[PDB]
Amino acid sequence: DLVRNVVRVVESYDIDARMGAEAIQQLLKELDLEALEKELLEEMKHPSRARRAKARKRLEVVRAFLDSGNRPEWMILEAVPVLPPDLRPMVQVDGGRFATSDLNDLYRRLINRNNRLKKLLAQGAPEIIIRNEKRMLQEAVDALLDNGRRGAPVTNPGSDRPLRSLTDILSGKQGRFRQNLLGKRVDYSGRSV
Amino acid sequence: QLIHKDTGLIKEDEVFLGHIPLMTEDGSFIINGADRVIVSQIHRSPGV
Amino acid sequence: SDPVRQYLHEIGQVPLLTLEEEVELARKVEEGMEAIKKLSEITGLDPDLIREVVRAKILGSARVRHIPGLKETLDPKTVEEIDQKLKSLPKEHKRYLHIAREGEAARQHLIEANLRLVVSIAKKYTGRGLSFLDLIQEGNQGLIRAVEKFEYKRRFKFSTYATWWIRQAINRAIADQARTIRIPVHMVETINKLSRTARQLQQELGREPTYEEIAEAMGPGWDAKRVEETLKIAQEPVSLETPIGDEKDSFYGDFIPDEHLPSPVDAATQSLLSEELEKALSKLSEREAMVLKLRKGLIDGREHTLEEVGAFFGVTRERIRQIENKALRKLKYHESRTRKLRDFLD
Amino acid sequence: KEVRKVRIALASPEKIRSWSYGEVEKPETINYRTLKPERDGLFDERIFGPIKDYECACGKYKRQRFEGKVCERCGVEVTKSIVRRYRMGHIELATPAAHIWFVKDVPSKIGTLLDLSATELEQVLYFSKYIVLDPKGAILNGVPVEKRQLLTDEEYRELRYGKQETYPLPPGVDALVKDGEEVVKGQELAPG
Amino acid sequence: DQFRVGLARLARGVRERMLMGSEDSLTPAKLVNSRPLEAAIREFFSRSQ
Amino acid sequence: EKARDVKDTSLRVPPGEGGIVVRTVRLRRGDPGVELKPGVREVVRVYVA
Amino acid sequence: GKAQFGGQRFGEMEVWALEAYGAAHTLQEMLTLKSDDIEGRNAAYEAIIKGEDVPEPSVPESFRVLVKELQALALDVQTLDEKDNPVDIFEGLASK
RNA sequence: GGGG
DNA sequence: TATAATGGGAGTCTGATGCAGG
DNA sequence: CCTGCATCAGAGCCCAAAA
Ligand SMILES: Nc1nc2c(ncn2[C@@H]2O[C@H](COP(=O)(O)OP(=O)(O)OP(=O)(O)O)[C@@H](O)[C@H]2O)c(=O)[nH]1
Ligand SMILES: [Zn+2]
Repeated sequence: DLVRNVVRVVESYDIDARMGAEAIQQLLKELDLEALEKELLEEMKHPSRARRAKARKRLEVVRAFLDSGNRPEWMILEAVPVLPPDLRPMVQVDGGRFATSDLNDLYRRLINRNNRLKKLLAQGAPEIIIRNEKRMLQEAVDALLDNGRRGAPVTNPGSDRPLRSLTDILSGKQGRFRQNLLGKRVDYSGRSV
Repeated sequence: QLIHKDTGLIKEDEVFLGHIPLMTEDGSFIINGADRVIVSQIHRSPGV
Repeated sequence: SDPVRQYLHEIGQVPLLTLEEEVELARKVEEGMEAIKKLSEITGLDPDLIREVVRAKILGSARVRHIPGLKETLDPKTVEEIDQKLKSLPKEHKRYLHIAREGEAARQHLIEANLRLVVSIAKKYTGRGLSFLDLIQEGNQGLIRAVEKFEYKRRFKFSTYATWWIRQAINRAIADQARTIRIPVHMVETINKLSRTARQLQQELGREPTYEEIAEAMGPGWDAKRVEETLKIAQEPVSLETPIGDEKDSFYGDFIPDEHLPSPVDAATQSLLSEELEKALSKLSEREAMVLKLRKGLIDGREHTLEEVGAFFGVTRERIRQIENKALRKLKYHESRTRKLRDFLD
Repeated sequence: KEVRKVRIALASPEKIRSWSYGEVEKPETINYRTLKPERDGLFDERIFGPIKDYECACGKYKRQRFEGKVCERCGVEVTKSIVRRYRMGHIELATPAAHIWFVKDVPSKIGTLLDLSATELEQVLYFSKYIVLDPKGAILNGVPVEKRQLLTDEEYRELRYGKQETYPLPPGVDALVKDGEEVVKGQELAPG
Repeated sequence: DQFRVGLARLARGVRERMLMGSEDSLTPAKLVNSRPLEAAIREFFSRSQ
Repeated sequence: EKARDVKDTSLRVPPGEGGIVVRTVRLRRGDPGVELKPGVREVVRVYVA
Repeated sequence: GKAQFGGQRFGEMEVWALEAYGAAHTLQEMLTLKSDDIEGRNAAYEAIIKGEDVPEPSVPESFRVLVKELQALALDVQTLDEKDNPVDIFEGLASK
């Protein structure tokens, strides 16, 4: 206070508390999987049946990562992959019109929000604004990977049709497996009455 | 007719809302050159 | 669980400013900017670098990153080094450090207290191709611009100035991000003009206008041809996944052939063409085939015209044009017998 | 060699970057006039490969005698255009994001490892509640804050920024206390 | 039913235009944009099931 | 023979179809009463019985 | 479809028919040379018009699409040999 | 909506 | 770039499994 | 401990499929 000539100290702590996948990536990094196996094995020696049951389910995930060599923090994305363009084409149809894959609109949403987030950070926006931007980014990643899974399905404007995400492409009757992989259209074939 | 709830002003005009498709004599429609039919829909009647 | 509802609850946790409170925060931000300018002179630093260093300590350790334009990676080492030079100043110089810090603090509060204004402007701009929250975030971007440019001395309330910058930001956002094929902001303005114009024209005429009727209404420079070309440019692409039919089991992309990759017939043809072409330049002579083959290239495309041809064929320079003709001439005679190459003309 | 096996495993952010041929920096797709791809956008040839077989973008190097050259002017590799089906790009996120399969596929894989319920993992991931990495001796409502505790926003502000309140004084009424004065809860500041 | 939807959408345009641009120099012809109504009717006939 | 500037895109007859040409309608841009979708110079229709 | 000059759909149940008969090379033709195996189908046509027998098929292109789509989901799909070494089904085109 |  | 403007609008039936509750 | 109770992921093939 340069007017009152006093240094105020407002009671509060240097506490580290976070939100979002950034917080979680740290807690996943701060896992020593060897130790948690040890802990869960000691707990596996215990009555009430329920204690042994839950330590098993947990121990199966721990053991899964241990045998495989996968780090738990990989379940959190830093770099998001981009599928090659010929697999999400922008093609000129007969009429000179353009027809394009839904993945392009889902990627565009993601890229905009990421760019806006980079800009809001450099300009030192308040925590309320950076928080809103960060959660929208999660929702944009969520729609890209499995749309409709959590929350409202992302739609093109003025259409009720949910956009077709990576998960929808892989799975279902129309999915990659049951349409183009276990069966195909073929050459040297014909049909008649 | 436009009325101003604040003032008293009244301006009135006939505005163009676009076109509405007409039904032919036999009960069909012409939509972009192709003849079309609107099928009736059965459903639960409102009420209690 | 509802992202809009959640955000509405968070803004409602910052109380709105009193006329006094509004003027107080605005005042502190301006004085702080002046303080940073002065701190630059005294210290021999960069006003922006100082500002990011001052700003870093107010928000805390949470946000530390390289800032585009700053000369230093803005990591804890550099902000401690530079902050220690600022706190090593004499009392009369060091007073400006305290001013800058308090300027940044008030800026944060000023921004946060005006967030509800952005919502009330953005809600009116829905339906133009950006989601409500996308409009809020772009609207918030303008509000940040407005806080930095506000001059409190003019005695205007903050809401008046902010609204211009917020409206400006949303409208730029809609013009930049709404289209799969991005369009220059000025060109989008022209397209929207044609829309309004035609919409008036249709309201007086009771029917759709021609290209010519719109070209007249648009004034000089416009003919019917230019109105059409503009509309062609304004066409938005359509989804490959658009359903065809009431059964949910048909996509538009499935009716689209792949025109890029050669078909089996064509690929077969290209192999067969190369095989007849080499098996044809050798049935005259390999060497007169060697001179001609260099002048075009099988898988390379080596056609110049006169210079480059100076080097290794085997002869000097005008001569290669002549053996090009006898190679081409013997080929021409040799062609009438082995007329198998006629059919490759399609 | 012959394919005898197929393994599937998690991809590190390093490995995701090990695949990538470039970062897609812009939501742009293709240029509205030329119809060619926008530089650094989703279709950029500098990242994913040439549109035409053995031919670069600007057309300095147009045939297969060069395979592997990267044009100095426009930056595009000379190879088969088929590679636009194969080569991956990437987007570098400013803040990390959770992969929804490992969150919302029940019972959550992330949730089970960290001993976090379904409700809790939602609240941290979607910015409804804090989770504490280092209390630094904080204490709230008489009990010490322990690591991995969930705090609401109000709870966090009291810990992080301190607790305060502002009381309006009816216009013209003068306060019963002086500036700087220590005050107990319940003490009377003004007539109302 | 589709007509009623299209009419209500046009009303959104009316109420929003009765706030922006001067609370006086507006007639009914400038206040009404018929695009929502035309699309709803065209939407029903060209694409309803 | 110079490689021509244009290629043959002619409309033909699908496998298994065909008949007698009973009518032709040709619609260009710049003819009374007709304006096609943007970019389209002319539309030709052939009715085969 | 007939209007596109399409091929017939040989679906899940049709594959089962070929499987129960144990006709593996007939089935493999349906899955590769007669559909999306690009190197194979180009090569197979060239063989029939030259009087040679059709070549043994190569990797079907719709599997490569499947691999890349799982990579877009941040999953590492690796084809391995008997020695547990990676096998490259893109023939060097996607690696730097 | 239509064929087996 | 300057009257002031400060919290949104909207839609069946089956069986299996992992969860807060008398 | 056990039981209501929700949230989720399933629901036949091929052809026209008239956009
Ligand atoms: N799975 C399936 N089969 C169909 C469908 N529509 C027609 N069919 C065929 O229709 C056939 C019916 O044959 P029917 O004429 O009724 O044979 P049936 O038992 O001899 O009866 P009758 O001729 O009257 O004596 C079956 O063989 C089916 O395969 C369909 O939608 N799905
Ligand atoms: Zn080049």
